[PDB]
Amino acid sequence: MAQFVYTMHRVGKVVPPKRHILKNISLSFFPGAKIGVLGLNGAGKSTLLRIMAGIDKDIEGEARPQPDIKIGYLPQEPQLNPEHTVRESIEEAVSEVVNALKRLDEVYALYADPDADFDKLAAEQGRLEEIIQAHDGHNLNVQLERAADALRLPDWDAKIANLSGGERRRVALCRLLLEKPDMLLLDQPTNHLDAESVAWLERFLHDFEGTVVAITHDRYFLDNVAGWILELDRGEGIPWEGNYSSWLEQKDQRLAQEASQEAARRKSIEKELEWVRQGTKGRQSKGKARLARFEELNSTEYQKRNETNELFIPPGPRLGDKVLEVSNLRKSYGDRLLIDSLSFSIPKGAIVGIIGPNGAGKSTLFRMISGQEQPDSGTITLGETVKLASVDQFRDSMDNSKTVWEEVSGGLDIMKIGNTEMPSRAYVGRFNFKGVDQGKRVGELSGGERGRLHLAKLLQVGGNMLLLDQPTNDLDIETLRALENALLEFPGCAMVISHDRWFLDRIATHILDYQDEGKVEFFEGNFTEYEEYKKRTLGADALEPKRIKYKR
Amino acid sequence: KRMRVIREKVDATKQYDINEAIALLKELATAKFVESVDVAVNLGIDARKSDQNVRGATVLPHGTGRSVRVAVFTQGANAEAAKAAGAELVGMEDLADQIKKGEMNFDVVIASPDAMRVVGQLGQVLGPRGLMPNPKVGTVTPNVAEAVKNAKAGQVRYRNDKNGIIHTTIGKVDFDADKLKENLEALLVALKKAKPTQAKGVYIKKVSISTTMGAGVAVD
Amino acid sequence: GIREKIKLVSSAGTGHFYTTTKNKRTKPEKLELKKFDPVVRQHVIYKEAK
RNA sequence: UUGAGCCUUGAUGUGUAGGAUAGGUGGGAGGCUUUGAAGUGUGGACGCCAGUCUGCAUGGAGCCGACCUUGAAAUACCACC
Ligand SMILES: Nc1ncnc2c1ncn2[C@@H]1O[C@H](COP(=O)(O)OP(=O)(O)OP(=O)(O)O)[C@@H](O)[C@H]1O
Ligand SMILES: Nc1ncnc2c1ncn2[C@@H]1O[C@H](COP(=O)(O)OP(=O)(O)OP(=O)(O)O)[C@@H](O)[C@H]1O
Ligand code: NA
Ligand code: NA
Repeated sequence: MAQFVYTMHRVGKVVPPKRHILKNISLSFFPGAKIGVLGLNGAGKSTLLRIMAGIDKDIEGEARPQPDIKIGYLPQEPQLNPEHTVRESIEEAVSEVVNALKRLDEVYALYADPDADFDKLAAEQGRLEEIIQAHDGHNLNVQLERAADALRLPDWDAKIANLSGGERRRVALCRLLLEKPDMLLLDQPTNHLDAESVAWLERFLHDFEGTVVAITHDRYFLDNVAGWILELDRGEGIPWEGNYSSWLEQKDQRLAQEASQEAARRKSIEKELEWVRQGTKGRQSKGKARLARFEELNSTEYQKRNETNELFIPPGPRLGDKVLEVSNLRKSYGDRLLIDSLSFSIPKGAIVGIIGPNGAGKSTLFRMISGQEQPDSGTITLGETVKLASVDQFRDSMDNSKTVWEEVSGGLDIMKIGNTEMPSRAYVGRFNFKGVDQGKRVGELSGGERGRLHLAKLLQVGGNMLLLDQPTNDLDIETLRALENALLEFPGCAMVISHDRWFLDRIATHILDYQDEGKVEFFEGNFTEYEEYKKRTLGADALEPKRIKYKR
Repeated sequence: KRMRVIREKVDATKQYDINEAIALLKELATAKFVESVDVAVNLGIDARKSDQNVRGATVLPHGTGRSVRVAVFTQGANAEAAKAAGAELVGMEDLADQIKKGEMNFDVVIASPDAMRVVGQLGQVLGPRGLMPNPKVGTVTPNVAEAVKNAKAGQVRYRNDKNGIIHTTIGKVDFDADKLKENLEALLVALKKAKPTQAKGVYIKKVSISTTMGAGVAVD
Repeated sequence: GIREKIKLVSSAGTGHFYTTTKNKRTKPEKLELKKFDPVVRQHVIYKEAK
């Protein structure tokens, strides 16, 4: 509290044209502080974290850490090379000690042979001693084993490309945490993680010693890990002390006050306009000073914007009473099997929430359902009146080299969505992408806008069978409620995979819960009465965690 | 009991000098043991930085008071030299693995000037315990018979802690205080010669003089 | 005026730079061209910077 | 009545396996208690809940080292924490 671990004095940032993502930000973070970073999508939280981590440099103002603290930055989406396995990916982050052991082999060669035995070896071994002493050195195997067991990492020899999403994010988290930092900046740490891993992560962060700055959209995780909240409304960060519940009321009151002040400013502007339009009435003044003071009163106002509250899911073709029936489904990859002895039939106008632990067959189910894999048993019969639209976890297919118009529309001013046709500009603007925004490069974009454009790109086939694979990844709560509304008037059928119990509680009509040993429970109803069914077939047990450690 | 007595007997809130309490420490012969010396050294220096780690050896006129055993686990004639000049046991390169697995104990590190078919276990077997002969510290040298000085000088491994703490023996208290002085000067000389380039504040912070069950009086 | 001024630093290690403009909206990529460096009298690749 | 220090003094630190809450190298072997037990009650804080730490009592004395079945070893003062 006496000193600070990071400081920023009047840090501004300008994007193309003239928009101030950040301006006049003067904040200092003390050691032992945990800070949440709330705000709308597009506010600039990721930009601020990049500036804090040092990758972003072209700014205005001062930004400074203390002169030796170790910084660990986790971005919006990590980049991994698919060729590596888990062991190779981890050894890429602990390469230096492995290199030191290889140099031990080299030195043992030079010392077993009388050439270069002492003349060019003693001064060279300074680093060889230093790396092994500073790090764990020969303790690397056991420390890595303990870390993998504590994170529940996948097997050491699994290909990254064949790894799932949650496992991929866990591998990225391990690579981050091996290089023990003191400053810890995380951009949506709980993105593809399940409840168990989220609980472990929040407990670890609460028990942490250094300082943490986390971009969050989960109120519960924020309230369980953070001490205070940065806001970043529009170029202005508002450090608020307290919890989420009070900050919500503070934000609503602030918005109401700004609305009132804007209305008063409009009143004054129109009154002074009605004065300006008057005459002179003789050889009198008309008041050049008043004229200048009126012209100064056009300081412009930034509309809150983003604030998505409506989404467009196009209508599909008329759907019959045989939608999807699977009978005796079975799948395995080698010895480990995902699904076995699974069967169900889906009626009309249903939303099916699919839940389970990380890496359990949820995405493989969709790959089967839409012609991409092959079950070990078979008999996944679709209907004859079914048109399928799919949305997957990773936004990798599209290229980061096209504007939003050229990507979604394909360069055509008319867009025939299913049956009818709509102008491409209007269709893309229905997803909160106005005329100015329709020129932005996809690589020059935010995470939430990336997800929105993914949805708008793949929902244009007009089919009445939605297969959504975690579409609530990096969407703010306003767009989340927009999707919650838009998913209820859509007359077709939807199957949504999501780890957000609160999101699925609103819209789920059927449940697909995964369990151990390849059990895929099918239940009819929402979570509220699913809990009652469980309490009818009740089993009581509360010993959930282990919560061990990372290192000794 | 007498531990509670020495609690009040030592008042380390007050600063002494380099030899102001040697008599008061010799007054701690009441404890039933041979009461070896385990002086502790703390400096003003960072130790997390990788480059500032210190490792080496030194000598003292009276010896450490312990029998340093540096077995000749080498090839050639270093084992023969040690067998008459201070070799705990002779181990050929075709038997070093067995000689380590069975009885690898030794007061000092192993000896291998040129017969170095393996550094030892490749996995901290020969380097984890600190048995790797590092010429940069002083373990390696071109003198075959010079390894006798390892047992004839009480050369000590300059182990480094995560907070730069050095614990070393000074020729157990059987040697008089006027003999402890000529070891104190030597250890300070070696400590200055082991100074890192990156320094700040005061180059030495605090030294604690004590015995095994004794109390740590400040040096200042 | 939507184009902002940018400078093409010299990668030859010397301090020398040209100055041009670039629409950071349509082209967010980093420019690089082989231009002339009078300090070294050789053609070296210049990369953009603030 | 309180905050921030700053010196001490205690108290704490539970991956898989081994005796089992099992921090960094000591220096090293036995110190320790009987100034009254290993145990049985007895109030508190922690807990990952098996326990250690402790006020506590008519009563009251051998526990741990010693042997490593481990990546690391035996809650054995003081260590500059
Ligand atoms: N070259 C650019 N042209 C236009 N806008 C840009 C450009 N570069 C960045 N931006 C804007 O910067 C804003 C900051 O987004 P950023 O990636 O920092 O994440 P964010 O606003 O915190 O949200 P999230 O990561 O949750 O989506 C984005 O809304 C984006 O539109
Ligand atoms: N082609 C493949 N080869 C080998 N293993 C595979 C292959 N496809 C999938 N797997 C394995 O099956 C699982 C696939 O992940 P899955 O789609 O079940 O994700 P999930 O963990 O259920 O969900 P989430 O996407 O939310 O992380 C992983 O365990 C992965 O190792
Ligand atoms: Na980011
Ligand atoms: Na998946």
